[PDB]
Amino acid sequence: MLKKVEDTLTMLVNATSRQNAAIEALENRLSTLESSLKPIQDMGKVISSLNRSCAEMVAKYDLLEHH
Amino acid sequence: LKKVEDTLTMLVNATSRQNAAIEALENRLSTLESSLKPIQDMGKVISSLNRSCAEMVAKYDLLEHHH
Amino acid sequence: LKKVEDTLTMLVNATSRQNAAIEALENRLSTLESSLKPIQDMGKVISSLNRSCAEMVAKYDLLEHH
Amino acid sequence: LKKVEDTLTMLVNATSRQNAAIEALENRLSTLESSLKPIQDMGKVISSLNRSCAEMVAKYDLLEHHHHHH
Repeated sequence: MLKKVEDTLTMLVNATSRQNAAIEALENRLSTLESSLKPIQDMGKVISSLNRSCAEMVAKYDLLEHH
Repeated sequence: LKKVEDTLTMLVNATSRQNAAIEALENRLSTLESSLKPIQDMGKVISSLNRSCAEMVAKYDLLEHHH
Repeated sequence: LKKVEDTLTMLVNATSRQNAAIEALENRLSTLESSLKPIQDMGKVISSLNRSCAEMVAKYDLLEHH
Repeated sequence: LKKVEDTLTMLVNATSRQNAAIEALENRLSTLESSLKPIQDMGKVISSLNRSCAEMVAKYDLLEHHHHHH
């Protein structure tokens, strides 16, 4: 009787452990997304500085203009 | 009854390891959400950049030849 | 004996909880993946924004020495 | 003797469902991964824009004092 059960239990332990692994494997896949982002984040900071640098030039012109 | 209880414990230690790997995986995800916020928010900055940079040319293209 | 049934039950509920936990996560992901179109769409705005600047540099370079 | 097999059969089904939950999460990731490639490529375009724009204002500011003074 017990044989099939000792066996079915050793199935699950192995399978669960397979999944544990699948999941650890999935986290690295994530950390690596998070860190490929950085270059993106950077470029955003560049667009922002660039918006400011323009807008500042308009302001500088609006005053120059009236002459 | 030994093997069942032995393996049934192998398994409980395996199932609670998974709880831990799942939690660990959310936190990477959660952290990944954060790190996109800057980027989603980006669409809006680009548009402002376009507007400002448009505006900056206007004020110069006209105002240039004018003086 | 009984400790074996009760320990199996405990397990089964704990795993269903993890299925839920995981399915949950996929939903969360898809939510993000949908967030990106709006940005990806801008890369075409950045491109005609570049072209337009480059052409101005071009114009002003020619016109400079003039 | 029974209840044990019954519940075992439940726990086999539930763990099998997870192989499938996990596989099904791998796919939504592999697709998130894909849709960023487009955005990393915007980065290339942004630096050249940052070049290109910065040069405009180089050719503004030089020609400003140079065709307004002369």
